[PDB]
Amino acid sequence: TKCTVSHEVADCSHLKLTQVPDDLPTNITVLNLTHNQLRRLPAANFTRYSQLTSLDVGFNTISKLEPELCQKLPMLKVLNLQHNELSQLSDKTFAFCTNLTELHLMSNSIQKIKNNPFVKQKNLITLDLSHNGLSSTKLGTQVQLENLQELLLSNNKIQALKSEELDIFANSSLKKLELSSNQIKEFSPGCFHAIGRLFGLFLNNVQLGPSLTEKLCLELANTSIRNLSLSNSQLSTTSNTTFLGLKWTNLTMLDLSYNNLNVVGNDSFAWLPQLEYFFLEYNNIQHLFSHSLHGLFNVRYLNLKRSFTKQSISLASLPKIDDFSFQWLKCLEHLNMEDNDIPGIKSNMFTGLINLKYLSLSNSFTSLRTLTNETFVSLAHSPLHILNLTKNKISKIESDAFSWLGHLEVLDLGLNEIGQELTGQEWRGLENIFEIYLSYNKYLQLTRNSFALVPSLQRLMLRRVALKNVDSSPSPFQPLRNLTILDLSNNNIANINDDMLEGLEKLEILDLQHNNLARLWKHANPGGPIYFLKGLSHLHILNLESNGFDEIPVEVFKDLFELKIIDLGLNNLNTLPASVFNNQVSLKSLNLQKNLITSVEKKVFGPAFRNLTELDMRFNPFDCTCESIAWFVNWINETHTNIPELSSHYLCNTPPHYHGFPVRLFDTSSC
Ligand SMILES: *[C@@H]1O[C@H](CO)[C@@H](O[C@@H]2O[C@H](CO)[C@@H](O[C@@H]3O[C@H](CO[C@@H]4O[C@H](CO)[C@@H](O)[C@H](O)[C@@H]4O)[C@@H](O)[C@H](O[C@H]4O[C@H](CO)[C@@H](O)[C@H](O)[C@@H]4O)[C@@H]3O)[C@H](O)[C@H]2NC(C)=O)[C@H](O)[C@H]1NC(C)=O
Ligand SMILES: *[C@@H]1O[C@H](CO)[C@@H](O[C@@H]2O[C@H](CO)[C@@H](O[C@@H]3O[C@H](CO)[C@@H](O)[C@H](O)[C@@H]3O)[C@H](O)[C@H]2NC(C)=O)[C@H](O)[C@H]1NC(C)=O
Ligand SMILES: *[C@@H]1O[C@H](CO[C@@H]2O[C@@H](C)[C@@H](O)[C@@H](O)[C@@H]2O)[C@@H](O[C@@H]2O[C@H](CO)[C@@H](O)[C@H](O)[C@H]2NC(C)=O)[C@H](O)[C@H]1NC(C)=O
Ligand SMILES: *[C@@H]1O[C@H](CO)[C@@H](O[C@@H]2O[C@H](CO)[C@@H](O)[C@H](O)[C@H]2NC(C)=O)[C@H](O)[C@H]1NC(C)=O
Ligand SMILES: *[C@@H]1O[C@H](CO)[C@@H](O[C@@H]2O[C@H](CO)[C@@H](O)[C@H](O)[C@H]2NC(C)=O)[C@H](O)[C@H]1NC(C)=O
Ligand SMILES: *[C@@H]1O[C@H](CO)[C@@H](O[C@@H]2O[C@H](CO)[C@@H](O)[C@H](O)[C@H]2NC(C)=O)[C@H](O)[C@H]1NC(C)=O
Ligand SMILES: *[C@@H]1O[C@H](CO)[C@@H](O[C@@H]2O[C@H](CO)[C@@H](O)[C@H](O)[C@H]2NC(C)=O)[C@H](O)[C@H]1NC(C)=O
Ligand SMILES: *[C@@H]1O[C@H](CO)[C@@H](O[C@@H]2O[C@H](CO)[C@@H](O)[C@H](O)[C@H]2NC(C)=O)[C@H](O)[C@H]1NC(C)=O
Ligand SMILES: *[C@@H]1O[C@H](CO)[C@@H](O[C@H]2O[C@H](CO)[C@@H](O)[C@H](O)[C@H]2NC(C)=O)[C@H](O)[C@H]1NC(C)=O
Ligand SMILES: *[C@@H]1O[C@H](CO)[C@@H](O)[C@H](O)[C@H]1NC(C)=O
Ligand SMILES: OC[C@H]1O[C@H](O)[C@H](O)[C@@H](O)[C@@H]1O
Ligand SMILES: OC[C@H]1O[C@H](O)[C@H](O)[C@@H](O)[C@@H]1O
Repeated sequence: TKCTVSHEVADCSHLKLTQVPDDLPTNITVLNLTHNQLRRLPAANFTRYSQLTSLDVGFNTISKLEPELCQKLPMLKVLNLQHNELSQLSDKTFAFCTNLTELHLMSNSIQKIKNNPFVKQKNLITLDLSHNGLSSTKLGTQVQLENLQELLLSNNKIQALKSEELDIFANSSLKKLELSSNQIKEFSPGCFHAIGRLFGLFLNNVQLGPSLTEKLCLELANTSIRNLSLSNSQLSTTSNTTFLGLKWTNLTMLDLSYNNLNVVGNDSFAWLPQLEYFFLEYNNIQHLFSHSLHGLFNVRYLNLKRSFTKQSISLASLPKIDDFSFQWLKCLEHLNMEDNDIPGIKSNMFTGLINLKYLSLSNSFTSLRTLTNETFVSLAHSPLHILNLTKNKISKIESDAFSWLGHLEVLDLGLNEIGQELTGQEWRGLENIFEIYLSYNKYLQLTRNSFALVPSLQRLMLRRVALKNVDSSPSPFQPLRNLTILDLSNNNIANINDDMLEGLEKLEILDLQHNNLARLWKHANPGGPIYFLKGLSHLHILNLESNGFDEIPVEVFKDLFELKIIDLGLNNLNTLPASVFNNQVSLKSLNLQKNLITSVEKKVFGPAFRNLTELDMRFNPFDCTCESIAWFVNWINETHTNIPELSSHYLCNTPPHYHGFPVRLFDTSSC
């Protein structure tokens, strides 16, 4: 309806305005007039807004700009005129706007720049002239814009770069020269040396090719260039001559992504000894040779996601990676090889990578069915900490498969098709292991020695793996004294022994939802009820949802003094014994939704309700009498505990007089 002012910032966006407001407070610093129907900006209308530092008039229909406007606003730093109809500029236009740091002129249908319109902009940092119809980089006839750091000229009609067109930047230090989506066909000799210092050049979506890229790099020789981006530039092949001009530079970043790059010739990057970050993702490399990556001894990061050619099904055009292809990268720490069709891991695939700490091989192979005692031999001399092996259709893990990985901390084997018995010999050599993910696999059968060789383990995830023999004596988890997180959810488990978690005093998170443990907590269970939560003094989060519980023994939560969150929703509970929650002095969240609860009495819920933050007891068949709900309604009226959907989803069932009536509106005066 009108403008909203908050902390001297006026938001007048999307209000269909044809005139500039005259009733706004005289102390505003920022004025946002975006997405309106303004045709002009007269000086007289801005006389009362002399404190402005920022003016955003983007997405309007302004064609002329009055020079006197900048004299009325002496503190103006940011001016945004994007998406307007300001096609013609003159020397008078920005002549009085001396304190500007940012000037945005995108999508204004500017086709020609005459004379010197930016000569008075001595403090300008960013100039954005993108999405116009310019056919040249010439913006003046004399040395100006000395403090400029960013020049954006993307999506224009520039066909050639000359030195006498960029010579006005002779005293400038450009961190960014954005020339993307311009169909440049010639780089005239000396064109980049016309700028004082050039640090970054962007030529994405520019059809260059091998021959023109070679000429471009010759023009970059002896410049200050650190970053070069040539993404989607149709670089089909590379040779030992393509980047030769870059020998006379200290380039640290190169991006060659999305180029449909098929052949990478020997010694292609021998001229880049200072390169640190290399992006090669989304290409079509058919065969990587042993000398393709020669000379890249300083690279710390390499992205090879979807870099190799796809499977042809018929022609058998599978990608090939020669042995020793990574031996040159002595400083490589992070390697991403995700989503490829590589056949397997050869004996010398990763040899020479003496500084590798992170390696992701997620969905990297066609099928890596079996992990043998030799599969990872080439990583023996790498200080590898993280290994991701998801989505590879792995079926079997044999003995001593990870013996070469003595420094490994995180091992992700989730989302595969593993179906075997875990003997325990699979984990030999993993002396520094912190976490193992084994979730979403075919089947895993445990024994008493399954995790004996890894007593350092702190986190174990075994979700949806059709887990068998967890009821072994002694427990498969017994040697894991330092365990903090255990996920045994979605396994349809029916039997567990008393001592399953004995000695695990440091356990903090236990997930047991979607199993069949109901019988174990019924009083008539042969041998008595199973007290599997005994001694878990540091337990903070416990999930017991969807187990079909209809009985809870009085002493099961006895030792849980530190418990903060308990989830017992989606069960069939009604009658709960007195003092079942008596030792829960740290409870902050209680969930008992979609159960069969009729009575909510003090002798049960009193200690649990004391200092709660959240409560969820929605969708229960509440009994609306005095002996069943009086205390609960009295608690609801005076508590600060957040109870979501209280008015709508907390209804009475029995007696038929109160059927469908909210429990919040009950009368306690009769009790
Ligand atoms: C091994 O390598 C694989 C492959 O790279 C990694 O897999 C990625 O794992 C992460 C984490 O599990 C995945 O991200 C999660 O994606 C979920 C997808 O659902 C999205 O929902 C939103 C709407 O909310 C939509 O906008 C999206 O389009 C998706 O449909 C997403 O639900 C989830 O959100 C999480 O947000 C925060 C985390 O910031 C959590 O607190 C919250 O609970 C919630 O779970 C994640 O973003 C990712 O999709 C996986 N990538 C692929 C391609 O599979 C493994 O993680 C790697 N292993 C390790 C240990 O690093
Ligand atoms: C870039 O790679 C090319 C390979 O395609 C290199 O060119 C090849 O250079 C070798 C010498 O190092 C040439 O071999 C020599 O040929 C002469 C004449 O026949 C012979 O007398 C020598 O005994 C030797 O065999 C080879 O012919 C040549 N290949 C070509 C271009 O035909 C080139 O040197 C590399 N450039 C650099 C140094 O980056
Ligand atoms: C089990 O853990 C103890 C204690 O580890 C410390 O606390 C953890 C929560 C985590 O923060 C670790 O980084 C801490 O070191 C380990 O005992 C320590 O062992 C190391 C090496 O021998 C050494 O610092 C001390 O001897 C111990 N320090 C303490 C806290 O007593 C123990 O080694 C772990 N069990 C394993 C890995 O088998
Ligand atoms: C700047 O403010 C002036 C008011 O001083 C606006 O001019 C008036 O515009 C209305 C509506 O078009 C006319 O009815 C008046 O005759 C104009 N002058 C008078 C007497 O106030 C002007 O439109 C404003 N500029 C914009 C477009 O923001
Ligand atoms: C910015 O303008 C606002 C609005 O005029 C000023 O806030 C007013 O401050 C006086 C105190 O002298 C109050 O009596 C008014 O009620 C305030 N107006 C409202 C409703 O916001 C503010 O002082 C000016 N400068 C700032 C932000 O310090
Ligand atoms: C690449 O970086 C090196 C520095 O490691 C630059 O060489 C130095 O340049 C400064 C200033 O010109 C001299 O004072 C040093 O003596 C040079 N160090 C030596 C001996 O190499 C080199 O100029 C940079 N390359 C480019 C083209 O800028
Ligand atoms: C040159 O390119 C590098 C790319 O490595 C830029 O540095 C990254 O900048 C992004 C900003 O989005 C950060 O998220 C990364 O963490 C940076 N990488 C690292 C580790 O430095 C850099 O900004 C570019 N320009 C410069 C400073 O030369
Ligand atoms: C890239 O250079 C390597 C040199 O390391 C070439 O590999 C040689 O291939 C021939 C047969 O084609 C063998 O006889 C040599 O033994 C190989 N060299 C060694 C010692 O590895 C490779 O052919 C070149 N790739 C191409 C074809 O461009
Ligand atoms: C937990 O919740 C209780 C119940 O509201 C808090 O009650 C005590 O502190 C209140 C605020 O300081 C006092 O107004 C109450 O009188 C007092 N209750 C009594 C008599 O014990 C309690 O502070 C919360 N946290 C604590 C300290 O356990
Ligand atoms: C550019 O820098 C040179 C060297 O410091 C200086 O002599 C010259 O005056 C500068 N150009 C101008 C006028 O900005
Ligand atoms: O979603 C978090 C985790 O879920 C499973 O454990 C996956 O195997 C793992 O890769 C993922 O990071
Ligand atoms: O199972 C025998 C005993 O196990 C635990 O100590 C229970 O807290 C206790 O009530 C029970 O009698």
